[PDB]
Amino acid sequence: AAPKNRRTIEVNRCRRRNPQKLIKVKNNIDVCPECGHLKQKHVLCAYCYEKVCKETAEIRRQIGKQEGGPFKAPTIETVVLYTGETPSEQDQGKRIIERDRKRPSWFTQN
Amino acid sequence: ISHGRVFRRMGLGPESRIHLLRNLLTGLVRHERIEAPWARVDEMRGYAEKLIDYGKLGDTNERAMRMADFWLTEKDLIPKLFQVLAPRYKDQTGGYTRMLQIPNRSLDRAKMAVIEYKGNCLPPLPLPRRDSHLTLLNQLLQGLRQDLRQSQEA
Amino acid sequence: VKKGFRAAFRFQKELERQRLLRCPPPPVRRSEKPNWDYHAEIQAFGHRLQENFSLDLLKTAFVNSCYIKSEEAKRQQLGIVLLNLKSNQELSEQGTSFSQTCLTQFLEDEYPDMPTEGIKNLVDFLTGEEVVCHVARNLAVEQLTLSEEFPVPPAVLQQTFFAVIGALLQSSGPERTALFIRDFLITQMTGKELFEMWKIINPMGLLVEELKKRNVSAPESRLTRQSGGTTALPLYFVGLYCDKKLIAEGPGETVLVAEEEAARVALRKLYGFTENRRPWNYSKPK
Amino acid sequence: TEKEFMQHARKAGLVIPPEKSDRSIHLACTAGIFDAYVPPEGDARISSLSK
Amino acid sequence: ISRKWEKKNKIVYPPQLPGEPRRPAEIYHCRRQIKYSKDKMWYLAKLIRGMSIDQALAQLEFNDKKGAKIIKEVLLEAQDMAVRDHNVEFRSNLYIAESTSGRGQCLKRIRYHGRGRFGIMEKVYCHYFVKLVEGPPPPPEPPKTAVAHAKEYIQQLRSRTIVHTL
RNA sequence: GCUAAACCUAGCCCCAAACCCACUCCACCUUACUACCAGACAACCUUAGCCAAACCAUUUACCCAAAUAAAGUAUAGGCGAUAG
RNA sequence: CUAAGAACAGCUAAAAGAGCACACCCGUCUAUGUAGCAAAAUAGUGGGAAGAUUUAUAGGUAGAGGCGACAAACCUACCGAGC
RNA sequence: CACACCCAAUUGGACCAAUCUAUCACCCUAUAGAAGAACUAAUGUUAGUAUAAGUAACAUGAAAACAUUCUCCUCCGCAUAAGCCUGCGUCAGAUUAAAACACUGAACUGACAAUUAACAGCCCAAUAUCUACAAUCAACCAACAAGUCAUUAUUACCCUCACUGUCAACCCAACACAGGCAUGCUCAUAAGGAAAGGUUAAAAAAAGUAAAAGGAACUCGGCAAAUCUUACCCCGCCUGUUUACCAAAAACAUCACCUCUAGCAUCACCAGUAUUAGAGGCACCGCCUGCUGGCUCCACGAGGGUUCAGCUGUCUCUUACUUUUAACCAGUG
Ligand SMILES: [K+]
Ligand SMILES: [K+]
Ligand SMILES: [Mg+2]
Ligand SMILES: [Mg+2]
Ligand SMILES: [Mg+2]
Ligand SMILES: [Mg+2]
Ligand SMILES: [Mg+2]
Ligand SMILES: [Mg+2]
Ligand SMILES: [Mg+2]
Ligand SMILES: [Mg+2]
Ligand SMILES: [Mg+2]
Ligand SMILES: [Mg+2]
Ligand SMILES: [Mg+2]
Ligand SMILES: [Mg+2]
Ligand SMILES: [Mg+2]
Ligand SMILES: [Mg+2]
Ligand SMILES: [Mg+2]
Ligand SMILES: [Mg+2]
Ligand SMILES: [Mg+2]
Ligand SMILES: [Mg+2]
Ligand SMILES: [Mg+2]
Ligand SMILES: [Mg+2]
Ligand SMILES: [Mg+2]
Ligand SMILES: [Mg+2]
Ligand SMILES: [Mg+2]
Ligand SMILES: [Mg+2]
Ligand SMILES: [Mg+2]
Ligand SMILES: [Mg+2]
Ligand SMILES: [Mg+2]
Ligand SMILES: [Mg+2]
Ligand SMILES: [Mg+2]
Ligand SMILES: [Mg+2]
Ligand SMILES: [Mg+2]
Ligand SMILES: [Mg+2]
Ligand SMILES: [Mg+2]
Ligand SMILES: [Mg+2]
Ligand SMILES: [Mg+2]
Ligand SMILES: [Mg+2]
Ligand SMILES: [Zn+2]
Repeated sequence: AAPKNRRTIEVNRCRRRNPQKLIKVKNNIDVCPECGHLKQKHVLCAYCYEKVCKETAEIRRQIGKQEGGPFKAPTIETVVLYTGETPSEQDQGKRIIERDRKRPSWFTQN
Repeated sequence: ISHGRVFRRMGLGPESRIHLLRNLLTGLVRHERIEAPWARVDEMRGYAEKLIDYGKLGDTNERAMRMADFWLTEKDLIPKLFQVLAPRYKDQTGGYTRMLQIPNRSLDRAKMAVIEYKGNCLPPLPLPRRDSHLTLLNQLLQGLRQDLRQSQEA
Repeated sequence: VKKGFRAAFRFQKELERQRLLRCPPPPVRRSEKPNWDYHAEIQAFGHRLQENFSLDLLKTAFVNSCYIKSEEAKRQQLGIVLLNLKSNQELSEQGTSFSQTCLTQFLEDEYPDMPTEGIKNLVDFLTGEEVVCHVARNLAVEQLTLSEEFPVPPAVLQQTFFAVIGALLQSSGPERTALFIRDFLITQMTGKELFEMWKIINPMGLLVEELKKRNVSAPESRLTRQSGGTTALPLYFVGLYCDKKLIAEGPGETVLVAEEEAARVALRKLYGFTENRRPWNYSKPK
Repeated sequence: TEKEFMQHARKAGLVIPPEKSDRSIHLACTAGIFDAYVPPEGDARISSLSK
Repeated sequence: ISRKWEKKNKIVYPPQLPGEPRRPAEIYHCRRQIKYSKDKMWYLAKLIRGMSIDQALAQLEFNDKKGAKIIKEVLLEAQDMAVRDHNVEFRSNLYIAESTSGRGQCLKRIRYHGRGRFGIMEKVYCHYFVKLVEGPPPPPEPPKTAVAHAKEYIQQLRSRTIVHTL
């Protein structure tokens, strides 16, 4: 089926600029208490999620240098250690992961 | 008409759906925290909770070993399930994993989410925190609670 | 590229017209524009109005105090003989005083029942800033006026207009100048009501005072006609009754508005400024 | 359908004109002062003391 | 081509009199040859039209459209330009005055169809224009109420005359 | 205000005049542009048709060496169209 | 059509223009597709598959014609006469 | 008050835009001359841009330290031949559209680098003179269609390893096209790969799976699907051949039969000679017949009809699920 007549711009504006087609304003945007960057109420902060992944990748790179190959997953717990720290009383019989960097403030030692 | 359907339609079929979740489940056990589309994380979350339930049955249980054998593609993670994850949640009866939403990826603007096993050694996620008890709204409700309890005592 | 100059030339003129519409130039005095001769434009001024003006007197009627002050400052910048030009202050005072007395004479004779305050407002309206300037701008008065700032301010324009009367008053006398006021200032209240020029407050209070002077009892307001009272578009005709005799009837959307209008109708009949009054006699005096 | 944008200009250097050229840039002023002058400290007080 | 929007930033006004009110700062900025449809760009430009500078950025930051990232980059460099070059005291004070998209120079390619047929595909480009005005955004026009409707209707009934007569 | 819109040369046309070009080295008729072995191979011969004749079948103008004139004349021709 | 080459599992059978059945060749039926992946394809189902078979290479026959197990087929994706 | 101022074709007038030229004119005009001399319309030509429409359609397996690993597919792969001719090697780039993406962005631009002969190709002194006996494991046996491979004598001659091909994700199809594409190996891989951009799980549409009881009642027709199934008629002997792209047949060809023509050589027939050759008809055989005609019949058929039994969603009467599509979000368009 082919158009019988050309649709005019006046008809087109009513369809293209209809409120349904228009982008809806979002009212769920709030500032992150930690860094001040913008975030949504039901979504984790992009800036705060990126810093965790940057630190996680470095930790996972240290794991690779200790395992030294695939199919070598340890059967014990893992502990991440930074400069200026010693294994805890509960951190006995676990795999200590050394990081040559100061412990991040948001990363609480447990 | 889809009433009562709980399982989603993913992959290239019912079998490919299992393999997609099996890869996510296997990748979740090895790393204890992965990022994946929200729908696939939510569908895999049920299998992640029940995998620990089979892990608490012990490696001496033949049925529990077969579930671990199938749902863990990499065979080095099977000893980890029965010796690390299962002992960790010994006191717990549920809520082994937490699922949180993350900003949509730039590739296709897909709804993304992160699923992790509780108690991992990875840096903590910026978990959503409720307002402190010292806020103005909480203080008015705290004062109301005290009077109701005090009047209840007398 | 098509050869031809006439089409290209014609298109440039059209573009210039569009440029004017998009970015209009600031207005300029007619004197600065080409084809201007101050001596010739002022001689035709008298003949256009059919008056025997005096060139020496009329040339001093358009000269303003502000223009003289600015012109002297121009010579100081160049250090440059003295000017003996006279401003229109002397002529404006003669014209303004004569015009008010001439208007008072005309209005008091036409409307003997109009109070002195009412006559004062009409003269203050016909000689007002808006009426005088409207008449002045359509008689080529602003074009001949020598002002410091263009366009001529309404206060400056009003003062220059009476100087033309002052120049006319001396040259032609009062009888000839009296027709000049009648033909240009009286004709400005033709399609205008009494209270549209003499704005008043609380006409009912003014009506009560007028009937006391004539020893007439206070009127009683009663509903003569009524329509759509319960709707948002009512019509009330309230009438004023003196000794059970109707003196005026006024319409209005509400009762208070209709009664106020009825008072205005009563005042117009007492003062003789109704619409039915005979028109001003502009025929030549006998 | 094979037409493409005329995006072909590339960055170049403006510091030096082409080499092996007899013409050289003529300079009317020097870049800086040949010998730096340091006015004595407190010369503002000397402004009042004209003598 | 036309590049008037760039020149609209180079106009300098005469110094204001002491009694004259403060003139709001106007900043004209644009990005040319964006590889995006102007029709799709219009929805993003219409969204932030009339908004504050910070409110506009928040809407664009969580919008999934590709132009949202492009427009946000234009607003950041326009906000920086206003303070750096246009003598604007507060960067947040700015609000969006004019925001529209325009057609850009487009390429033409051949899209192959079946049966040896073909169509002419164009690689569409667009321009984005934004104008910033210093000062709080004007309040939105309140919706017309019954009193406003009633007052206008009665005025129409009062302005009617007797037509086709004296 | 975007897309765009505008521009004056490049060169060309028709005449006059005068009769034009092609070896720097190397390669080029074999599968051209390929350094280097018994070949015998050799060129020349009415144009037709469309079209017009309201079909078509005889026929139907095509610079042949001086512009003009004789003259569209003598002649030719289904004595038709037309040719001359 | 000429020159000189190549290919055809397994099984039943027999010295077969034999049977089943891959590679391969063909295109019966149905469906998808109809500016399509495709100016004739796809999926399944089918006919042949040691022979008048299939196929690579080079050469020949040219439009008042060629070639043709005659379908007025084909002769470079409009052949009752190519471009 | 004004008054030439409401017909097709055609005909008669009076004016006239722009342009060039003669002479004027000098913010664009005058009088004349001349002519590529005036476009709301030819499925007009070229170019720009709309409409359909941001629609149809297109695309990237998962996690991750981006080391790697996992899931799945493999009817593919490797090499040569042919073709193509630097066409995912390095580096840099104001870079930036390959039908999405892209910073290292890269199958784009510029520069630089490269494929090394043993393989393959490029061969040979003359003159005479030689060469009946296949192949198939070649030995049996058995053939016809009769075949794919050889020298000697004399004379001349004893200098030596040049030249060219060598890459790739590649060719022919207007494209990075589900097509076309010779041979040697691998016959499931030791090689090569990715059907899903994300989401939702409406209709309609496509493919697939399952189904109570019935089992062709559906329908032009048991088409499709399921099952693995009998008996015939018509036509054509059979294998084979044809309308490349709507007809694969009952049509053509075909052994066999029959008719007609020809007594001969140096380019076809033929290096042949009436048991031959050519031009044709018919379509084996068998029976019957005239002096050419009619039946029967073996197998055979993606030919055209009919039928038993079975089978089944073809149907009574549809339903459920899965996949693609779909709808929504993002990119391209
Ligand atoms: K004819
Ligand atoms: K058949
Ligand atoms: Mg549901
Ligand atoms: Mg094609
Ligand atoms: Mg004819
Ligand atoms: Mg005819
Ligand atoms: Mg056979
Ligand atoms: Mg067979
Ligand atoms: Mg054939
Ligand atoms: Mg036939
Ligand atoms: Mg026929
Ligand atoms: Mg052809
Ligand atoms: Mg008439
Ligand atoms: Mg003319
Ligand atoms: Mg013309
Ligand atoms: Mg036109
Ligand atoms: Mg047209
Ligand atoms: Mg539509
Ligand atoms: Mg779609
Ligand atoms: Mg894919
Ligand atoms: Mg060799
Ligand atoms: Mg592999
Ligand atoms: Mg899907
Ligand atoms: Mg999709
Ligand atoms: Mg059933
Ligand atoms: Mg039936
Ligand atoms: Mg069937
Ligand atoms: Mg047959
Ligand atoms: Mg037989
Ligand atoms: Mg057959
Ligand atoms: Mg066909
Ligand atoms: Mg065929
Ligand atoms: Mg067919
Ligand atoms: Mg036959
Ligand atoms: Mg039947
Ligand atoms: Mg039956
Ligand atoms: Mg059901
Ligand atoms: Mg879309
Ligand atoms: Zn944050």
